[PDB]
Amino acid sequence: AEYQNIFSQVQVRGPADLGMTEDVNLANRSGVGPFSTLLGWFGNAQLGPIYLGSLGVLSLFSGLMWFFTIGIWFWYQAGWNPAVFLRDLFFFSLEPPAPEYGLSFAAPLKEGGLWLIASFFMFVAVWSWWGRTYLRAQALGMGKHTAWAFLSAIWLWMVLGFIRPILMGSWSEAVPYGIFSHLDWTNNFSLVHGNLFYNPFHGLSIAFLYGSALLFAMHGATILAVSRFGGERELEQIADRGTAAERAALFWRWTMGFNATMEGIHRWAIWMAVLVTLTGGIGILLSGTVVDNWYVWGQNHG
Amino acid sequence: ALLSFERKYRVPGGTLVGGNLFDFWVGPFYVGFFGVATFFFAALGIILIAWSAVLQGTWNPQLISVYPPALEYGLGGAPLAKGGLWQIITICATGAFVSWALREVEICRKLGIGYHIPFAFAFAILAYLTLVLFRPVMMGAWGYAFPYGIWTHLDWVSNTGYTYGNFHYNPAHMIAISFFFTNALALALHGALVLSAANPEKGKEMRTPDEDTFFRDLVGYSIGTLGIHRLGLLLSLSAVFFSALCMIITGTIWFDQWVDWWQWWVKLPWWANIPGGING
Amino acid sequence: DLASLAIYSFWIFLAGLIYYLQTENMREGYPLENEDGTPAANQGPFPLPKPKTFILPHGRGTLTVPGPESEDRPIALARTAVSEGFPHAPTGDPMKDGVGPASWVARRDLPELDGHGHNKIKPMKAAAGFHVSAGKNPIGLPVRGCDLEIAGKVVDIWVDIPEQMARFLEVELKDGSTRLLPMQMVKVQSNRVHVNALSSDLFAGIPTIKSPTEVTLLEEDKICGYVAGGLMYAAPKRKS
Ligand code: BCL
Ligand code: BCL
Ligand code: BCL
Ligand code: BCL
Ligand SMILES: CC[C@H]1c2cc3[nH]c4c(c3C)C(=O)[C@H](C(=O)OC)c4c3nc(cc4[nH]c(cc(n2)[C@@H]1C)c(C(C)=O)c4C)[C@@H](C)[C@@H]3CCC(=O)OC/C=C(\C)CCC[C@H](C)CCC[C@H](C)CCCC(C)C
Ligand SMILES: CC[C@H]1c2cc3[nH]c4c(c3C)C(=O)[C@H](C(=O)OC)c4c3nc(cc4[nH]c(cc(n2)[C@@H]1C)c(C(C)=O)c4C)[C@@H](C)[C@@H]3CCC(=O)OC/C=C(\C)CCC[C@H](C)CCC[C@H](C)CCCC(C)C
Ligand SMILES: COC(C)(C)C/C=C/C(C)=C/C=C/C(C)=C/C=C/C(C)=C/C=C\C=C(C)\C=C\C=C(/C)CC/C=C(\C)CCC=C(C)C
Ligand SMILES: COC1=C(OC)C(=O)C(C/C=C(/C)CCC=C(C)C)=C(C)C1=O
Ligand SMILES: CCCCCCCCCCCC[N+](C)(C)[O-]
Ligand SMILES: CCCCCCCCCCCC[N+](C)(C)[O-]
Ligand SMILES: CCCCCCCCCCCC[N+](C)(C)[O-]
Ligand SMILES: CCCCCCCCCCCC[N+](C)(C)[O-]
Ligand SMILES: CCCCCCCCCCCC[N+](C)(C)[O-]
Ligand SMILES: CCCCCCCCCCCC[N+](C)(C)[O-]
Ligand SMILES: CCCCCCCCCCCC[N+](C)(C)[O-]
Ligand SMILES: [Fe+3]
Repeated sequence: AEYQNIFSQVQVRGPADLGMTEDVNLANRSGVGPFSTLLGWFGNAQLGPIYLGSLGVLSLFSGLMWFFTIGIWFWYQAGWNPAVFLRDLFFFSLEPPAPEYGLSFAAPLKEGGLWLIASFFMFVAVWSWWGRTYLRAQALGMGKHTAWAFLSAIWLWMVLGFIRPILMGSWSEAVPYGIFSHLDWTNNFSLVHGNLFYNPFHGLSIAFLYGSALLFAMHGATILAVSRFGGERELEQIADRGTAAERAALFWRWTMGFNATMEGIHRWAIWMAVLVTLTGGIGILLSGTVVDNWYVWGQNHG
Repeated sequence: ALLSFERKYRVPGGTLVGGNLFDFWVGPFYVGFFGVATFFFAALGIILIAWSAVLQGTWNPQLISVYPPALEYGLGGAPLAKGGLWQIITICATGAFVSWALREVEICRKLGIGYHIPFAFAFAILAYLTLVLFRPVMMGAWGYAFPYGIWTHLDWVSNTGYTYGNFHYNPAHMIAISFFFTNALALALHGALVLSAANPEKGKEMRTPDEDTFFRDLVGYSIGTLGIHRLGLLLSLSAVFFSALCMIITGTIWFDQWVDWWQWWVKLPWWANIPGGING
Repeated sequence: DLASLAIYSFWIFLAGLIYYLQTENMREGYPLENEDGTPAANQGPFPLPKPKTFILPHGRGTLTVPGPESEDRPIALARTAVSEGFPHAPTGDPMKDGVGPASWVARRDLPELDGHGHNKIKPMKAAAGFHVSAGKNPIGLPVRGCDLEIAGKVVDIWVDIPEQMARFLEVELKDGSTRLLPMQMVKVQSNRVHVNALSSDLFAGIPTIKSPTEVTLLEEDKICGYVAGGLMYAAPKRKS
């Protein structure tokens, strides 16, 4: 049995890594957290530090405010009974206002005001967290890729909960807060729109979603195969290709007749992934605003 | 026809079968025994599909479809025009896939690398063989498998799914979808991390793995650079494992409406009968 | 109609993107070559991208790619056939010559440096205060080669400081000198470390290093190359 580098055989620890200063305001970093020998068989053992700071707190508090707004409604739905709460946990739902209130903020708590409130806390939690991904990069001198990519996820989420409802004319179009209820919403959306399998954008989304599983299986597996030549140290291999980058590229060139670079691969990655939610969001945004029935649309190919 | 660094690697050796017989390239492509096997299987397979296309009366790629034996053939053979061609194309497809992984193994040996890629590929092959071989055999008929056609395969997805109501409620399907989504998230982020290090702000120098910092700053953890490649691998393979679990069990150990499976939790004696809430 | 416009545009944008990605990935190993080193006639439909310049930190310069591609080392291989596309037979000892699965690249003959400009990889003995934190400690274990003979013993672990992980086992040979063996190519068992890539007699042949408390990218590549090449080239003496 040859060693496969899925798990480490020996962990080593030294001083808590406090990381790079650059332009970070160190006043705002916690200190380290514990060290998890468990995590350490697979990845890094060190937890923390994290970086708090103004926007962080806004986000974190605001996010709890959302989580708690939903949970209150759930207890309420359980008539305050613990054993019921636990029982019906995946069945509770914080539903948006009825079609009748339109886009008004004037619906009763018990039928929408609470949804809108919870949605308000979510909106600030996500955007402040976005801005966080940008600023943590800024302070470190780093590129803005993570914030751009996060924008791609944000797009789908904005379309589902906010852009589409507005265009459509009402908050009733939006997604409820529930484990089971959200899946029902999902099913019903497709049903009511002629089956999303007829939306060229849904189908693109799938190709990317699958593609990401394929790409990362491939990438991950490759780096692991060429890790006995230091493959995982991708940035130095970018600055100074080693036999790792080379055997990596040549495996694929000999297999399928073309190949990546140790930096290019990462551009394949970022795009495979971002394109999932990119197409996805267009696909949804179009639905009902412009196309009522993807089967019907599909019949006139236009 | 060669990458600037390629020649030092194009040495003899590593083949699994044939010694030096098929040890050679054609353009960038390595051949090998299993490159030959692959060609023979993929070529036959395509020829049989084009034939099945003639028997069906179309050349449109949006229409061409090869359906399996209808349900009343069980697990025997069917006349070529009535699911026999599918049966032979499926033998071809499997031949082509396995050959391709074994050709991958052969490349690995020439290049002195690890076998991780063909290992990873084997999970996809297993997903495929679950849908077209394992599930049908356990269910008693080839006609349970999906047909080979761009849109007709999608019909099979929907009709199989709705046989159990909203397929969302398949518990394995949920775990699987979780891996898919998570894996996409890890792809987005690994890609963006590395790129933001290699491509820093205008004029600044290339950053370093110390990256760990950015992520710790952001969420209080960083898995590391060996770690993330281990992750993507695990995430995406796990999505496909659960994908295959979620279908190996459907139509076999569970065949009613997936939503109803969840009743075992609600119906637990300690709370089954307490009133209030959605199921009280 | 608006959905038709959108899907047609997307396919356009996506062709653009495949172009952009394909060319981006052409920044190394291009232009293509013939087996003799000269510019192959057919390069395919993708042109090389405009160059780009990476600023290397710690005054190590820049890299600019695409740029002139050379091996910067002899390649002890020769043709085995009169036409394109065959294997190139090793002209000497492939292990020693660094060809095939023994290949190394000629990277910079300095050590990769951490984000603070310090050497990324130290022997543990010289990294304060790093210690084995879990799993069997290999230091002290005999090292066994694929001929099932003892080839030496583990005298330290070279560790990656910024990422806190094991990268090599420093191994002492019959004659008192050490070698680096990659972490990824050894099996730490409980009474031994097992090295399947090499038979015992092939250990002296591992590339040495010049200062005993650091390793250079060049040296790393030669060690890793040499050890991997063992799987193909040691197969005569193995055995398990
Ligand atoms: C894509 C089209 C549909 C969709 C349909 C699907 C389908 C189908 C499935 C899910 C499932 C997931 N969906 Mg959904 N769902 C979408 C909308 C989203 C949104 C959102 C837009 O904000 C959220 C938060 C979720 C979150 C949920 C999770 C419970 C689950 C796993 C997510 C994941 O793997 O993330 C990536 C993982 C992370 C590391 C980040 C997220 C962490 C998760 C676990 C926490 C978020 C929810 C949390 C509040 C639940 C805990 C409450 C209780 C105390 C247990 N969905 C839209 C509307 N979703 C799956 C499931 O198994 O549900 C039962 C499932 O089968
Ligand atoms: C996995 C679960 C279901 C199913 C779920 C669905 C759903 C749902 C969708 C698809 C869609 C796709 N499916 Mg399907 N799919 C099935 C399994 C298959 C199998 C197989 C097992 O052999 C194949 C080849 C395909 C391939 C196809 C593609 C036509 C399309 C996009 C794939 C993709 O981006 O992958 C990701 C991988 C890559 C990016 C690699 C690219 C490889 C692709 C492009 C090769 C396609 C070859 C195709 C023309 C077949 C011709 C064979 C040749 C003659 C040899 N599916 C099973 C039965 N599939 C989507 C679609 O829009 O179709 C209309 C879609 O919405
Ligand atoms: C039966 C139901 C319908 C269905 C209709 C739906 C609907 C409706 C939708 C999809 C969507 C998609 N469908 Mg579909 N789908 C069909 C069945 C298929 C099948 C199949 C048959 O095999 C597959 C593979 C898919 C594939 C998928 C995905 C490719 C795609 C969403 C991608 C995504 O990453 O979302 C997950 C990502 C997000 C939702 C964004 C995450 C947003 C961020 C901001 C999250 C914040 C989290 C935070 C607030 C919570 C913190 C928790 C933490 C623990 C801290 N569908 C059938 C036909 N599908 C979506 C789509 O894009 O369609 C075009 C969508 O709206
Ligand atoms: C209305 C329909 C139902 C439903 C129907 C079911 C059914 C039925 C199935 C799934 C399965 C899938 N569903 Mg569903 N499911 C739906 C809701 C969704 C939603 C959603 C957001 O709503 C999502 C995200 C998913 C996601 C999941 C995945 C877990 C799984 C598909 C991936 C896979 O198995 O690949 C695995 C990979 C493969 C099989 C591909 C293998 C490819 C290799 C081996 C060969 C290709 C080489 C060659 C042909 C290429 C050509 C050569 C060229 C040169 C390229 N489902 C709705 C509710 N779902 C499928 C599954 O789990 O299958 C196991 C499945 O059968
Ligand atoms: C490209 C498409 C893929 C994608 C990518 C993506 N997502 C993004 C980004 C990227 C590029 C990241 O920058 C960002 C991120 O920060 O990740 C680390 C993120 C992110 N994607 C996330 C979720 C997510 N994204 C989705 C996935 C996807 N995003 C797609 C598959 C999914 C799915 C599939 O639904 C999930 C649910 C988060 C991990 C993060 C967004 C962070 C955020 O907006 O949160 C702000 C608000 C909170 C912190 C709310 C907390 C509520 C908790 C339930 C409470 C419990 C924990 C608590 C915080 C502990 C505190 C304890 C105290 C008492 C002290
Ligand atoms: C295991 C996790 C994921 C994964 C990983 C994976 N895929 C793999 C491998 C791995 C590691 C690669 O090494 C390998 C590769 O060569 O990389 C490009 C590959 C590969 N995965 C591929 C496709 C693929 N992977 C899939 C996805 C996945 N692969 C999972 C998500 C799917 C999805 C998601 O739908 C598809 C479409 C190819 C790009 C490649 C395999 C190429 C190959 O085996 O070629 C040999 C044979 C041929 C060239 C064609 C044979 C033709 C047949 C004889 C006839 C066709 C029959 C077929 C059944 C008809 C289908 C019709 C459809 C409309 C349904
Ligand atoms: C144990 O008990 C306690 C109470 C302590 C804690 C437990 C609480 C529990 C159990 C809560 C569980 C929460 C759940 C299940 C939430 C998960 C729901 C899901 C699956 C969410 C998925 C869909 C979300 C989407 C797509 C919504 C997007 C929202 C937006 C885009 C923002 C909307 C913006 C609006 C409407 C505000 C408008 C106002 C202005 C002007 C900005
Ligand atoms: C850029 O790649 C990424 C890493 O960043 C370096 C991560 O590490 C993780 C997060 C890993 C896990 C399993 C967290 C569990 C550990 C804790 C905090 C208890 C993800 C998803 C990721 O995509
Ligand atoms: C999304 C991954 C979740 C990562 C959470 C890890 C948090 C680490 C907390 C560090 C702070 C601990 N403390 C109190 C000792 O400072
Ligand atoms: C996502 C992180 C989860 C980490 C859990 C991994 C535990 C695996 C332990 C592997 C066993 C190590 N051992 C003893 C063989 O050396
Ligand atoms: C990062 C680029 C990789 C390319 C992935 C594109 C695959 C094409 C799949 C066809 C989708 C067909 N349709 C009708 C749903 O649009
Ligand atoms: C989305 C599938 C597209 C099918 C085309 C196959 C792409 C493989 C790359 C071709 C390699 C070019 N080469 C070396 C033969 O000239
Ligand atoms: C979605 C993936 C797209 C596959 C085809 C993209 C590149 C095809 C191969 C390029 C040709 C390789 N070449 C000639 C530069 O060596
Ligand atoms: C069994 C599935 C049918 C195979 C179809 C042949 C592959 C062609 C790819 C789809 C593109 C359609 N086209 C050429 C009309 O644009
Ligand atoms: C963020 C990386 C950690 C993986 C989280 C994936 C969420 C889905 C939960 C599936 C876990 C079930 N499992 C495999 C332990 O049985
Ligand atoms: Fe990588």
